[PDB]
This record gives sequence, C-alpha cells and structure tokens, in this order.
Amino acid sequence: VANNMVDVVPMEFTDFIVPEVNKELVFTEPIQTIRDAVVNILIHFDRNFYQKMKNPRSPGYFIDGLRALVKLVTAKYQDLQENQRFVNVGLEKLNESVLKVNELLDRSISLVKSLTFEKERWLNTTKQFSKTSQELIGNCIISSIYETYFGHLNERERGDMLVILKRLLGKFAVKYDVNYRFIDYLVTLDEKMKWLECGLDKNDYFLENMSIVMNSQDAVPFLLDPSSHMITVISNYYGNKTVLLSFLEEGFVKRLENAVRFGSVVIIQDGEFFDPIISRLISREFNHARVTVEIGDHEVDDFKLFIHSCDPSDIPIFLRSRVRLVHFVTNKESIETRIFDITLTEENAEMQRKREDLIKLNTEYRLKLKNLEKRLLEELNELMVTLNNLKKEAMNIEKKLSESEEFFPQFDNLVEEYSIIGKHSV
Repeated sequence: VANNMVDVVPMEFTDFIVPEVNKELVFTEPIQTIRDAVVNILIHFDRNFYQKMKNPRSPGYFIDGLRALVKLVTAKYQDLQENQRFVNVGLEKLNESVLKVNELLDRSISLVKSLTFEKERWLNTTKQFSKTSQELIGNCIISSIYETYFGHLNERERGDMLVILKRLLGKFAVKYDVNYRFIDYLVTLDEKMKWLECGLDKNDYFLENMSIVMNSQDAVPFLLDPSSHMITVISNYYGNKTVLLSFLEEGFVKRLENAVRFGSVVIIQDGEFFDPIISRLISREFNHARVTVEIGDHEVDDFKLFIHSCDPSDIPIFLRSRVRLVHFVTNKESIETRIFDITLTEENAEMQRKREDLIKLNTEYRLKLKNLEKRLLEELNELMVTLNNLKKEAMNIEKKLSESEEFFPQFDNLVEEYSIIGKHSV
C-alpha cells in the first residue's frame, strides 16, 4: 500500500548509502532505493506510535500520513527544483559575465576580486543546496508525521515522539535537521502576525495546533477547546464568512444545506453529541457528475467544515478516524513551557527582543539579498555595487548568527538554572 502510494512521486533524487540492520527489522523488499527506506521508517514509526499510545489499531493514520507526505514532498521538491534551476542559471550567467569582463589595473583587479567572491559564494550555495537536498526527505517525513500524528499530544509526549522519529531516521541512515521547527520552516512572519492579531495565544503550542488545523486539507479538523477561544479567533479570522452551529439547534439540516449551497465556513459546537447525518460530508464521499454529496434524505450539490467541542472528558467512534484531532487542554508540560516563557519575558525583555529582532532582520536581509540577486540576474540577461551590497548583507547575517551563537550559552544556562523553578511550580 505504501509503495503504491509513494511510487508516483519522484523520491530517487538524492544519494543513499545502504545501512547494516537486522533481518528481522525490515518488512518490505531488501533496501535498494529511497522508497523502501521511507516505508520501513514510517511503518517502524507507526508501530512505535501505537506502542506508546497503548484494542484494534486503525490504519487511517497511515493513509493520512502517506497523503500528507505526498503533498509535502511534491511541494518542497518543486520549490527546491526551482531554486536549484535559478542558482544554476545564475552561476552560468556569472561565469559568462566574468569571461566577458576578463576579455575586455585597479578595475581589472576589482573585477577579478568580485569574480572570485562570486565563485566562492556559488560554491557555498552549491554545498547549501546539496545539504538541503539531502535534508529534504527527512524534513518532509518530520513535517507530514507532525501533521497527521501529533495533533492530540501535549508538549512532552510530542517531543519524545519526535526524538523517537529522529532516532528511527538515524537508524535507517536518512539525514534530517538537528534543529527542525515547524514554525520557522513552513510558516512565515505574515501568517504569524495574522494569527496573533486574530487573537491567538502567544505560546508556540496553540500556534502549531492552529497551523495543523488550517493545513489539513484531507481530514476535517476537530477542535477540543474547553475554553472556547478558538471559536472567537476563527470568527475573527473569517470575518462574516462564519456560520456558527451546533447539534443542539433544531434547524441544523437547513443551516447546513444553505451553507453548502452558498459555500461558507461552518463551525459545529458540542462535538460530543455528533449526529451521523453528515457522515458522508465528513468522509468526503462525493459523486462527480458537478460534485454531489448525500446529506440526510435529499441530494445536495469553497466549503470548509470545523468541529468545536468543550468536552475534555468522549469522541464518537469512526469520527476520530475521519477527523484531525487536536487539543487545547493545558497540562503539566504546557504549564512548564508557559511559566518558562513568562519568566524569560519578565526577567530580561532586552535579550528576548534582541533575539527576535535579530531573527526578523536576518530573514529580511535574506529576502532583500534574494530580491537583489534576482534583479541583477534579470538585468544581466553596477555589478560591483550589487556585489558589495550582497557582501555587506552576508556579513551582517554572519555577525547576527555569531551573536546568536554566543548568546545561546546564556539561554542554556538560564534553562539549566530555571528547570528547578519549572519542576517546583509543576
């Protein structure tokens, strides 16, 4: 099943070294390509996941994870292919311009130095894209698994399962990122600003949960929010598009049929009292004629569905398999993370502000450097000024990275001295 799912997407783009593992640890055909290693890794993760969560085990998580893996791999691989084509064309254009300049003593020395700097930058970029290509499949596994398995987890168990996943990636010799983060890699600053202005909590966990809620295009999202603030933030996010509803209301059939005819976003309250009338809609068993679904006793033809519930105590059978289960329930790990964050923001706001501003400035510097590189490559298909500006931006980025590396030991010492306070408060 996994092989037929992953044999449609180009995976065999990077090198692979065959690891030495036990014969009992492998399940598919002997390791010859990327696909068998990916399947072995993900089935080992599935077994370890069902061992950790401790009854029959539904294979729906496997299908959801395989679909999300396909989507993440195709999107990230397409983006990396465009970036690699762009840097290759840029290197070719730079080599042609250098040859033309050398064909036609201070100016010659400056041109030679600029060409050498451009060649060194191109070599460093080639190494960077090579590392990114080797890293790509590992990051895609991390992201899709995080999307389809880690929704209903608190922070500590989520981190432990991520540790298990990177250990499994290391065992089958598939490289990944030592400092992976969903927010930094697949969320930009504009979505962060949008989420925070809509009324979201400043903690990272609720941001991640909202991200996997709005990045689940296959399964319908389930929200277990006892404090019911996600209803308000979704209302603020969607504006007038929200149509709030619950099973307690009598006319839910009329409201849903009007909504699906209009195509509005619907949020359902009281998730513990589900009615199977919309089981066709939550399962997306449509018929293509025009796309039609059968709801109730009458056939009905940009519609989204959300489920909201304030019951942290029962999820209906087969709904938990047809939904994306996320949680907004505070636990001991959440308490520890929140008190750590508030302690950090109350002891020294200058260091936190400097770190955040440095990260944002590095991102803006990278964006400006990419824009300037695209502009100069478009102009080529003058040069010294753009090269000097790019060198200055790279030097500023390196200085900010060095400052962050030097301040990282201070953060580690703070964590070491404040774990006592964290465990005491818990």
